Amino acid sequence: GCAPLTGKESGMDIGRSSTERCLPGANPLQDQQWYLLNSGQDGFSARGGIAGNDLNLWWAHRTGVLGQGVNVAVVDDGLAIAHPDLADNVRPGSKNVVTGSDDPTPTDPDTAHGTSVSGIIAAVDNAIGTKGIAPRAQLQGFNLLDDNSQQLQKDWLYALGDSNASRDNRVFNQSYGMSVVDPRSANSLDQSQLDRLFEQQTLKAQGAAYIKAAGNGFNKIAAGGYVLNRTGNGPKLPFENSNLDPSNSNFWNLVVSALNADGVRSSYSSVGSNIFLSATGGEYGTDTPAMVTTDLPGCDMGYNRTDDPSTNRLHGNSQLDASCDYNGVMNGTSSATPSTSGAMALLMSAYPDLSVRDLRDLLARSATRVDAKHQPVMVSYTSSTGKVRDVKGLEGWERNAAGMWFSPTYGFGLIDVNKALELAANHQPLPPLVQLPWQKINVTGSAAAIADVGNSPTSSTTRIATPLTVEAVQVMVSLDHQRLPDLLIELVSPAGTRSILLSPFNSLVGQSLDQQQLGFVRTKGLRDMRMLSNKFYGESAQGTWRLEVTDVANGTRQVSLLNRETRERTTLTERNNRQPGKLISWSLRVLGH
Ligand SMILES: [Ca+2]
Ligand SMILES: [Ca+2]
Ligand SMILES: [Ca+2]
Repeated sequence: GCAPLTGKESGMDIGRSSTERCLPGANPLQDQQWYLLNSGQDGFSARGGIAGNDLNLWWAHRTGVLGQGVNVAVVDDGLAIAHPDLADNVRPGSKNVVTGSDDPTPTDPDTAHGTSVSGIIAAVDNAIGTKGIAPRAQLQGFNLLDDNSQQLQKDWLYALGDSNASRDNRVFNQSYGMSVVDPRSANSLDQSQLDRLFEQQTLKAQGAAYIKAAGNGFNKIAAGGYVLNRTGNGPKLPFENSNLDPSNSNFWNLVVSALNADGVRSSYSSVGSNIFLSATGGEYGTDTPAMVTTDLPGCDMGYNRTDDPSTNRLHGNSQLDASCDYNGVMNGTSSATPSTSGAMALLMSAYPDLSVRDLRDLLARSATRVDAKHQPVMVSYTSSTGKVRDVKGLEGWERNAAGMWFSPTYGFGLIDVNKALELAANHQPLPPLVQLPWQKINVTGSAAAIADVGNSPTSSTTRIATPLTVEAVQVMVSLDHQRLPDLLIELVSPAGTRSILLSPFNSLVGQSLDQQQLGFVRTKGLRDMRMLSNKFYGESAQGTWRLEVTDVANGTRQVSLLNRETRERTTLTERNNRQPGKLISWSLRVLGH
């Protein structure tokens, strides 16, 4: 009841509420994949969301744009390559790094994450199960995250493009990330080696798009042998800012946040200045929709199996899924990532030979400005000189000096595949990427001081002399401070545009953790911590850029701890610094054209 379209219907409304909006196909579960097309259906959960909040890909599907000829790598916990709704799309070259074989299928029943990821991207278009976002894309799986994987550098390289088997993928799906309580540098040998690989693979003629989950730490993370979350008084700032995983600021990664079926940020989604776009991840599939996708086959394996019940109605279900080959509980930025990988494969199938940067440009300029009125999250405190200040800790939607709308929650906005394809038709390639040399400032004197609940930020500046249009900016920062989450770290462009690189009250509570279990503190502060902002996309680079750091808190905070080994619950107390912090150095790298 949804016919094929040609290229060439005049008067075609490609939008989210068009009368032409429908998905072709005979996949029995596709009408409960709200992420393909959101009609307010419940995804087998207790209730539906709001119609239109989806990837707006229906016109791609109707015109036969389906991911044909695009190779997607799923680097994850496994991939059941024989799955009845995946096998047709599996091409040769998967590697099981636990067994040595070509078959990354898991043998552990809980290891269903990568198979669920794969279905969102490329479940086969046929008369069973679901329909993938890009149902003619071809998959490989590399099970780097199986419980018994050693997660060896050699295998990460193999899976992310540095072997014969994987080099000719044009999309790398990384539904994974790191949570931390102490800051990390991005300069380790292993990290820089992967960054060199991602640079090579992105910028070459057959260029590959790396896609990366922002994290699911808005409220809780697991790190250091614990599950941690804040409790008590406090602003609604993410516990995990998306700039914390050092990998998320490497530029080559397109980092995505998760959106739910109501058209707002998924409760758990990490956010920050480095989010490029928002894509569909849902909630939990219990009370509200999550991602209907391919499960490990059988009722003894996967997220849909007898031993791991769910209130999602697809799971118990002899009528709709008698061999428990599908599930309704897949979620997370882990799901926003394949939603993005799928969108990217659709674009690449229509316009092969546009660069990754051009595809980013199209995705950014075509994104939907969802949740347009969400407010900034403010931090109020009495400053050191007696004045109450109320400053942004996280922005809402803001328009930069070049006219581009951006938010740390949604990036440039929710993916709109149909509109990206409309823009692509007459898109002129961007000029080649220019990566300006790093500019490092070594800060000295009384300008280094960061006062407790400062009345003004501590500022340090550097002038970019080169005319350039900005795409992204990277910063590295070094400072001393005895209670890191008190710090708000911002970057200001020559136009006066601001971007919060690190929101305060994040998960960097490890100094307090160390005091409690060791009796001393290992972390003095940030050391070459990398952050990235997309806020400045389109702006002129020439002029003075300003790093501004403020300590915005002198009150005590409590953090709840759950010991992962011993389910014992304890309480961590962050006590105020009581010696002023110190900026040591920072570096700026402008990436543009
Ligand atoms: Ca199917
Ligand atoms: Ca199953
Ligand atoms: Ca403080």
